[PDB]
Amino acid sequence: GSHSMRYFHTSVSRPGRGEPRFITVGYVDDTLFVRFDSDAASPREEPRAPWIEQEGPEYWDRETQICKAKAQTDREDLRTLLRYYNQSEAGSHTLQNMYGCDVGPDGRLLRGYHQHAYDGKDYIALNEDLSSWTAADTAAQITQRKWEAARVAEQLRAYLEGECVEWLRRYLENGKETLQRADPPKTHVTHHPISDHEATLRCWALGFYPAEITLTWQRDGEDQTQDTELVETRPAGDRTFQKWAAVVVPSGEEQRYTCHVQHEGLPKPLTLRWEP
Amino acid sequence: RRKWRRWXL
Amino acid sequence: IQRTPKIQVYSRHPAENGKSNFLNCYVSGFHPSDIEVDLLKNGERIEKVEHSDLSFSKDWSFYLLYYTEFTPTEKDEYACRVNHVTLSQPKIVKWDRDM
Repeated sequence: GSHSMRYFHTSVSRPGRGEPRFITVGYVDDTLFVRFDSDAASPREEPRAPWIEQEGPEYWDRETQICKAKAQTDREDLRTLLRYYNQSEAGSHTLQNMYGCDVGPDGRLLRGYHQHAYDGKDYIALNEDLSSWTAADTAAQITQRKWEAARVAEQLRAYLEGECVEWLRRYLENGKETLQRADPPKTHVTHHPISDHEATLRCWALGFYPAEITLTWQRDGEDQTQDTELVETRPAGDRTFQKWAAVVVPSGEEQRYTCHVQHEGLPKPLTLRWEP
Repeated sequence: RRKWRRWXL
Repeated sequence: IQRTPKIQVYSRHPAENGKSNFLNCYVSGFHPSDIEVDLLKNGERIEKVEHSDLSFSKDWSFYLLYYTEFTPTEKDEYACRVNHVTLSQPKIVKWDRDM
């Protein structure tokens, strides 16, 4: 089906305590597979998924060299940003970047990405054409001119249209047994009295993959999203996710409420109700 | 695998 | 910009008293990334706690999963304590096996 590969990076300056902290992780779909943390004597990128451990030493060597180079460039970039914004070296700042690609079922590129954020806000991002830039403010406009003059877009586009897609296809085949398998959610409805006149109906979805899913509560077939409490999809810690939706109903109306679950791992949408 | 970034903002 | 963290404390599997499980504390939607998270057992800090590597969402806000192996009972009380620059005091969310 449709898949993606994403590399996330975060550098945080640490005034008076040492060099900035640099942490980067790579994901294929919702599966984390590589990590690098600068907080070590001799840090190296490490595997986080079984299907990537088979890569040879040259792979880890190159990845580690790239990670170390990115940490250094980030340190220089943080210094540049302090000048662009006339900020003091005594304050902590954060620089984030994410880049990756999406491939359709045919294995061909669907969309590429490359975007930066400074202090949690959009800084500069590569447009969908993978050839032009969108700057968020005057400071990012300085970077844009520099990147336009240095033909940065064409270099990123070459990587995003080539290696990004080619290596994503490689990982998808090696991890086929898990990355190309959708784990349907295990579902059930729980009942929790709030008083003698009201009760909470909670619809659960557990151990599912990927993370995308839709949970809705209906009363007599009418969507109750306005009165539905929906928690953010959360990780179980075993690579699968969990989510639940709840509604408060007047005691005695419970059997009129049905929970609707939609997940790519389910052949058809599921309808569930409280079964005491 | 990752892309190379040697210099850069 | 600074954003306060959302906090969810839950078990990896439905709680069954006397059976080993994993106690999770998911913190998300926060900025800056400096955060202090602790898992508590009857008000005391648990020491065998691991955590995922810092990552972030589409809106650049960060998220982290803190977890530890535990064996729930009917008497023991569990909680997650989070301190962030956006909180004037640590925030304690008690573990509810029904959430």
